[PDB]
Amino acid sequence: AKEEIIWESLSVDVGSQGNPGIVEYKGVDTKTGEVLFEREPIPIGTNNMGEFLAIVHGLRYLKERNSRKPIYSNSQTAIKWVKDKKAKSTLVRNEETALIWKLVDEAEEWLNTHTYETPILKWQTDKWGEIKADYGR
Amino acid sequence: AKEEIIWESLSVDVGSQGNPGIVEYKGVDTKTGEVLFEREPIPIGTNNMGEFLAIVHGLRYLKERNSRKPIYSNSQTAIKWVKDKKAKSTLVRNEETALIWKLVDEAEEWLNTHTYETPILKWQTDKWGEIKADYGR
DNA sequence: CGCGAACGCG
DNA sequence: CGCGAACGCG
Repeated sequence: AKEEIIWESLSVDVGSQGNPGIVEYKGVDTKTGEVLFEREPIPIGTNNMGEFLAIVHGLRYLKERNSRKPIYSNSQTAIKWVKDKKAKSTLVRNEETALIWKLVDEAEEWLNTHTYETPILKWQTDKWGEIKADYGR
Repeated sequence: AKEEIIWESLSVDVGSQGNPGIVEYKGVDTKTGEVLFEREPIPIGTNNMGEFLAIVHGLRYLKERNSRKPIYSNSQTAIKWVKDKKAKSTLVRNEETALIWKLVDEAEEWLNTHTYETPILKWQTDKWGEIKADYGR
């Protein structure tokens, strides 16, 4: 069904700046923009770990709800990480990063222990504007 | 002393092709081309590990001999690895790669346990022709 | 600015 | 061919 954007979907995005640094994420209804989940800032993470977590949160939220809506992300790498079931982060493992790493590790565990059919789709910023979940400037 | 090439030097190079695969290296007098050391093929290694080993061999040979000749390599990465005292190879550690990894590990150990002043210089192929130590096509 | 995906040489 | 160095996004 050749319609560009699937509006009945979930858009997820990460909020950063200084990287590694504080990270937060959320999931919004693409069509309506309403926020369907959000994670308060985590003092130390990376953009890509935050976005990885946002997509796996998204999967788990939709799964809970039985819903067939796809998820959109503008991140080539977080999408790849989810599809690979492996978050290939370079972030050091130490006391300050323990929390983000625990969440990422558990997110990976989730992926490798559950089935899902949610399409994870690349949001095309250069044609469709900012992702609705953008924090972000 | 602005003379382009230092002919009274040692040129080192690796022989490959299929990578990872069989690797060998040698050290030659740059001016004369005479081979001053050579390592018989190692069934499994990488180009960059082979060249790393060639440079550290070169350092140890010259050091033995008290000699002030520099060493030339055409490899940006092996030169960086030696200068960093860390061979950042992606080669898997398994039974078939154990030997090359043992040699690399011991080469690193050498570097971090000995002093040397041998300049390690980048051979400029695009201006000075093939490195004399080239196997290599 | 960093995070990560994506030329020479043999 | 692989080995390794060296754009979008927030």
